[PDB]
Amino acid sequence: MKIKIVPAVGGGSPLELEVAPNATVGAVRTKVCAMKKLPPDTTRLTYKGRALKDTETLESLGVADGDKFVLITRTVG
Repeated sequence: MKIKIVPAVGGGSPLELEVAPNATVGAVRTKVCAMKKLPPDTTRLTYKGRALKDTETLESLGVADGDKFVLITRTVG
């Protein structure tokens, strides 16, 4: 049960963390964002070319061990 999220911070670096996609989208996105110390207010997540959030679980859409999610962050303030 491992997931790899690569932040799109202009040449950013991928980070490995332990999260469950069968729990909540916002929970996972917030967990990875915090680990990288990024702005949660202006942050999005894309999986399989699709944006999830209220979906809660990802198993219904197809959960896999060792998947990869894309983390985006905008510059604001």
